[PDB]
Amino acid sequence: GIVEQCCTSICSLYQLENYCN
Amino acid sequence: GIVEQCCTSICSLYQLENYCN
Amino acid sequence: GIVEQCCTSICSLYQLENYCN
Amino acid sequence: GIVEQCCTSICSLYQLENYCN
Amino acid sequence: GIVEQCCTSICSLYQLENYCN
Amino acid sequence: GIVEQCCTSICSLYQLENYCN
Amino acid sequence: FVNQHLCGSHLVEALYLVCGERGFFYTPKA
Amino acid sequence: FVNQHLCGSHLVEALYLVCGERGFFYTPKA
Amino acid sequence: FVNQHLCGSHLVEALYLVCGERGFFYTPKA
Amino acid sequence: FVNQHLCGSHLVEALYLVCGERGFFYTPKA
Amino acid sequence: FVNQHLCGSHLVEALYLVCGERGFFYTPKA
Amino acid sequence: FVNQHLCGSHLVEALYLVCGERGFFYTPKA
Ligand SMILES: [Co+2]
Ligand SMILES: [Co+2]
Repeated sequence: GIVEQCCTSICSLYQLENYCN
Repeated sequence: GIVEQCCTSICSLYQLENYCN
Repeated sequence: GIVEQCCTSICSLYQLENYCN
Repeated sequence: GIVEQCCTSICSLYQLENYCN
Repeated sequence: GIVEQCCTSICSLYQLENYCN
Repeated sequence: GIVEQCCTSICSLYQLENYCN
Repeated sequence: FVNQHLCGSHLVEALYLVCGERGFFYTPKA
Repeated sequence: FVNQHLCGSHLVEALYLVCGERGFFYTPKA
Repeated sequence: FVNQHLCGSHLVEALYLVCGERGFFYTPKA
Repeated sequence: FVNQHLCGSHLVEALYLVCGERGFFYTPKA
Repeated sequence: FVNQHLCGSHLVEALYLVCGERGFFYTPKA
Repeated sequence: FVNQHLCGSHLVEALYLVCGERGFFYTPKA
């Protein structure tokens, strides 16, 4: 998922917004 | 919710686990 | 500066990027 | 010790309570 | 103790080293 | 630079003071 | 109790710690 | 904004910054 | 907005996050 | 509570959360 | 001085930084 | 003071502690 991706790879802040409420 | 319980009031770690999935 | 804008007032992340090199 | 264990391995919060005063 | 010295008052890093083992 | 050194190796706090304003 | 106030990012740090692999939700409006 | 390498609690910090007020869900694969 | 206050070390955490590889400057007197 | 993988300052954060008020001793092997 | 207040978990972060491998004790009742 | 192994945001935390008030510049090689 996102947890995994940002840590093994990279992720953007806009990808993180997909986890806001 | 959590903010009222643990930041405006105070809460244990036990209580923090009410917000675990 | 940044302290007045984002800590005494409030600022977006957009605004925080005014302090990027 | 505990420093080493939680980092090389894993450790529980109840193991950490052994370091409170 | 440390809380009075560095959080209620203010303390240097020099002073913080009084709490090193 | 310093970013790189403290992370790949080690760095002292006095080396970090070279980055204060 | 003598329990401390956890606010902001320290409140999400504490949920990460407690919940870890179970995941958690942080919903200030709840 | 720059891409991020975020592990552990560093990713909860970035979520908390990104979602603010809305809050977020932290849901590790497991 | 409903934007939160970022102070101290949380303000530099947030600049690191936003700016990352571009670097940033933190100048409270500015 | 979940098991923890805590290195560096992350372990001091977890101690500070766990012991609160009592305080703690941080004593790395060395 | 213009020294800032270090509280809570930022106070233990700062002791970790200063003391590191020597270890430290954090005792708010002291 | 002890030597430091500081990566990522941990190095911005150490700069913020070291320079305080003066502020600092965070300038990763890139
Ligand atoms: Co804080
Ligand atoms: Co880290």
